[PDB]
Amino acid sequence: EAIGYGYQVKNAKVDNSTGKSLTALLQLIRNSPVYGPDIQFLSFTASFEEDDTLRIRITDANNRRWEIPNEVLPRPPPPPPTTTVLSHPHSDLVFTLFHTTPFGFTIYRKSTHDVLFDATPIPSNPTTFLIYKDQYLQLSSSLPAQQAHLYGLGEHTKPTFQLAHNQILTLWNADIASFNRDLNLYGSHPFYMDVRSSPMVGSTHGVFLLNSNGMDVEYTGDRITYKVIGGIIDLYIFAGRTPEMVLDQYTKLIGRPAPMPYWAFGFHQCRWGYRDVNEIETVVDKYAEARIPLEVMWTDIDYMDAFKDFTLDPVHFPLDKMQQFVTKLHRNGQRYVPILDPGINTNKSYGTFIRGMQSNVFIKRDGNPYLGSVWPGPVYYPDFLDPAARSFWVDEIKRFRDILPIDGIWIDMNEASNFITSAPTPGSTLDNPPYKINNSGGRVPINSKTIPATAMHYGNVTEYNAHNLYGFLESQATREALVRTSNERPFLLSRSTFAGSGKYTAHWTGDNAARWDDLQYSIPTMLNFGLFGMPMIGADICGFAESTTEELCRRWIQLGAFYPFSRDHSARDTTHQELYLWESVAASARTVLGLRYQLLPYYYTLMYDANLRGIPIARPLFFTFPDDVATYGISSQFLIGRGIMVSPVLQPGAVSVNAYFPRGNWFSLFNYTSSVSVSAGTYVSLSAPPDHINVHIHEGNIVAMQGEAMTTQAARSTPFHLLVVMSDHVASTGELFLDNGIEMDIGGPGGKWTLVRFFAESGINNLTISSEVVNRGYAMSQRWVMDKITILGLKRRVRIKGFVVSVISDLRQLVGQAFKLELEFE
Ligand SMILES: C[C@H]1O[C@H](O[C@H]2[C@H](O)[C@@H](O)[C@@H](O[C@H]3[C@H](O)[C@@H](O)[C@@H](O)O[C@@H]3CO)O[C@@H]2CO)[C@H](O)[C@@H](O)[C@@H]1N[C@H]1C=C(CO)[C@@H](O)[C@H](O)[C@H]1O
Ligand SMILES: *[C@@H]1O[C@H](CO)[C@@H](O[C@@H]2O[C@H](CO)[C@@H](O)[C@H](O)[C@H]2NC(C)=O)[C@H](O[C@@H]2O[C@@H](C)[C@@H](O)[C@@H](O)[C@@H]2O)[C@H]1NC(C)=O
Ligand SMILES: *[C@@H]1O[C@H](CO)[C@@H](O[C@@H]2O[C@H](CO)[C@@H](O)[C@H](O)[C@H]2NC(C)=O)[C@H](O)[C@H]1NC(C)=O
Ligand SMILES: *[C@@H]1O[C@H](CO)[C@@H](O)[C@H](O)[C@H]1NC(C)=O
Repeated sequence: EAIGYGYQVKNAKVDNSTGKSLTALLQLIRNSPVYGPDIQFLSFTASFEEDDTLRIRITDANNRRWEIPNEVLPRPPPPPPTTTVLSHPHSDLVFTLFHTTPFGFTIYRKSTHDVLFDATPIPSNPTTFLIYKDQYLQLSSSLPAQQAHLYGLGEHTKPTFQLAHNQILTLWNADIASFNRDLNLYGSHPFYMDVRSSPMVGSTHGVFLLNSNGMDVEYTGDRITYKVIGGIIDLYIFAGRTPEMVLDQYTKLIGRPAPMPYWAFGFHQCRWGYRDVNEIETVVDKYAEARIPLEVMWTDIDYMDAFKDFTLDPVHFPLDKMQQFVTKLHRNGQRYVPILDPGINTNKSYGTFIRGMQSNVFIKRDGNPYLGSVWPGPVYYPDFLDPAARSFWVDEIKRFRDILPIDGIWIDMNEASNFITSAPTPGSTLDNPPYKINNSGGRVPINSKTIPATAMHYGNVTEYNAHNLYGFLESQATREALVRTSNERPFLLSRSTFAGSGKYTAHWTGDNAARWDDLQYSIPTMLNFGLFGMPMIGADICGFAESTTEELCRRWIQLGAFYPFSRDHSARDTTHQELYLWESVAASARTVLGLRYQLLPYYYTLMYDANLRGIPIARPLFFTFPDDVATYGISSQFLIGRGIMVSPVLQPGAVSVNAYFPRGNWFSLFNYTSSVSVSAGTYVSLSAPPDHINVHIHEGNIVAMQGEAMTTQAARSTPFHLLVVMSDHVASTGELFLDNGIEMDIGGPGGKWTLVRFFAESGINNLTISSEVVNRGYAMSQRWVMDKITILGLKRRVRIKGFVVSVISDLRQLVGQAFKLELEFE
């Protein structure tokens, strides 16, 4: 039998007397036994959510099906031959329903007529049909192969940021190490961005399937096809047309990136295997002796009593010593983050288990708590869809925090990971689904090393449907526990994620390896998590698995000092890799962490921008240069903010790197006299000695920096130095957001914050540098001072009333007081 026969339009109508939506009823042409029962009648709606977002929702006309609950991911409710067209005068997107047999639909741009999503079937080829079976949804669009450049569909390790043609991407959260290319990893993000090189260069849109079920997405260059094993089609198309606008639109739907406290941009140290409190104190002390900044010390599962959450090893990490350790960190302006796993050990004398049982908080299967295996041995898993389990989790965190202060939490193993695979329930098509997704690259059963699909959650929800939400739900509950126990802005790092997780948590790339490949893989993954609305992202510096080398670690701290989340972490069976252990690594770390710390106000401003509009901190070159098609395929360079580009060495033995430079003039942030100037964008062979990484700022940008220091608190008390990079063709601008670094509501109505905008423009004989300030009172009360301005990008010197560098020193200006400074040429 054929896979399916598709659907015909039975009726369709655009609702008059309203900002139009379109409603249609589809009927199945013919049943097929392949992949299980076809849904006979579908309700099909297309509607505009905003002018820039089109929503296409396809459900069973006669029965409710699983959808991600509104409480989990709040969003506007669904709307209340021949073609049927839907358009709005203030929308660029035009929707068309084609009454062919089988039927089709397209979305195109009113302005350019470019077709963005084309689900018109090829009548002879059922692989192109919409097929809608209880456990097999198939939706396919053709694509213009050479002109469509796609990014996203995480989480997967790949050597390229742009998706390669001819691959299958599987979304099924799994405890599979990120050192493995291609395989489905810890998170599922069914979003892609499509940048078109033609007809209008840089025209971008986004496509999101809001569905938490397992799926395979097959991309062959001229087509992309979703093959989803449950749920509904609830497809959102975001009009763009710039890549930035796409992410603003996408995060408006899934949630804005959470704000992060200023200290989370400091350097973090962790290792699986630290043996006792004396060892972690020694590591903190050695960082200080090496003069390498260290902001946060982390403890992995070693700190627990026999790997049990909410306990301390009474021999190796005794409470009195841990309390002294944390008090000392805090006296020195440092912070402490411990790990938590979701599985609760089943020991009848363990207080956490006793309380979990009393509140009936655990996931069940066959009516009994589901017994998994993780680090402490036998565990039950809290059901984070159950309000009682969330209350339990809040209470356990409160109890532990009351005994040992903490500054944030790292939540791991929350796919959920299970070290055993349970036998499938006989006869269940959930544990034995008719279509097998490409789990682990080998069509491995979905229950492998996780909680079985037939396990049940609050509201009679199956693990089959809710699996991909577990990590996301635990992050919501964990952030709530932190907010309920401290008035500071919280900090959370989570392994497993789903679309929307960025509203609650940071992420890291997971179990990478100390390999040169993985050093490079960290860049596409960092860029992808920006697109996923999770801009606080990084990889374990020097590599988690396998022993690192001096050279790899030196090149990795050079790159990793620029990740939004910068942490050295390592597995227990490997050589130690704290940055002070090799002199060449330590010397490089001091240099690059020095620059990162000077850039703290800039990272923090970019965090504020990400929370406001979804724009990532670490971004692809084509976010700033979308009209430059040469940037679309770059995977080994990235921007921090608009105009700073990092071009790392990624090969052993190299003392140069061939790096792409977009049109214009670029200046090294490590030596302002070193510059690159290109006309048409091109590759430049940058010198990159063992102790150096290339980081350049482009003309047209102004960045406010503060001084180096050993802690971010100390850094905030230093003077500001403004770096102004002039351009011959456009005025230069920049922005600085300031608050106390820890307010719950960032930029809220309380007004405990200031936003400064900087401007600079050259006349024929003068130069004006100025600022404009919103809420001057607050920055004034914080005493922030701008004592220097450096001006790059001109070929003549300026003073107060080849390229040269002009420095205006001794200013003593309050950052809170708007200024206008007039300079003259020499
Ligand atoms: C520590 C890590 O352990 C577990 O994962 C490891 C597997 O047990 C190993 O067998 C090995 O599996 C890889 C095979 O060697 C390779 O041939 C290929 O099949 O890929 C396999 C990996 O999928 O390596 C795995 C990763 O080291 C466990 O599943 C994983 O969750 C553990 N990592 C977390 C645990 C801790 C300790 O609390 C944290 O330090 C880490 O940051 C966590 O991510
Ligand atoms: C549940 O937790 C108990 C408290 O730690 C465990 O019993 C204790 O195990 C210690 C470490 O293995 C051992 O030194 C203690 O003498 C003993 N304490 C008590 C109060 O019995 C218990 O461990 C299991 O049961 C004991 C009797 C021994 O046979 C251990 O070897 C067992 O692992 C924990 N139960 C389970 C299922 O782990
Ligand atoms: C800096 O120079 C610019 C010109 O490059 C000045 O702008 C001109 O000012 C004169 C009066 O002094 C006007 O008649 C011209 O029409 C202006 N030109 C433009 C383009 O607007 C500017 O005033 C100077 N700034 C200062 C404070 O000296
Ligand atoms: C900075 O760059 C210039 C130009 O190559 C060079 O002469 C100088 O020695 C460099 N070193 C410093 C001072 O950082």
